[PDB]
Amino acid sequence: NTLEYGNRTYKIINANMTWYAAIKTCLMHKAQLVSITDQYHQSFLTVVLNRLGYAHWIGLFTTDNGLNFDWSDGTKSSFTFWKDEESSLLGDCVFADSNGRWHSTACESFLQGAICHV
Ligand SMILES: *[C@@H]1O[C@H](CO)[C@@H](O)[C@H](O)[C@H]1NC(C)=O
Repeated sequence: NTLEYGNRTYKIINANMTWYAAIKTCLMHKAQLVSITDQYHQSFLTVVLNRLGYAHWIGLFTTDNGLNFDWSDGTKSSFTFWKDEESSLLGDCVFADSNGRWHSTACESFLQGAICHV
């Protein structure tokens, strides 16, 4: 499913995927697992997620036990949208819940969605 917002094209994937498989699946659709750099793009995706009702992988990850989180598509930005204190602490790869808020978890976990953008 393809959506437009701002000057951005989003693709919403519904498939059983680990975070690594979401990286792959987005690329197979000529896109990249999403980076979320401000409150406006976040609010657009919150509406999308709340209408779908289930968690989607996003392109944020850490290799230093959560000291630093980076976007897989290379974007540099200060914006964060964590659910709570604990959510930044629980794992290496990040998803957005059905209310748009971010959580970290094991990259080998399975979710049924990913958000990509071009
Ligand atoms: C997702 O794929 C994994 C790996 O094959 C499988 O073990 C798991 O049961 C699947 N989950 C769903 C909901 O299809």
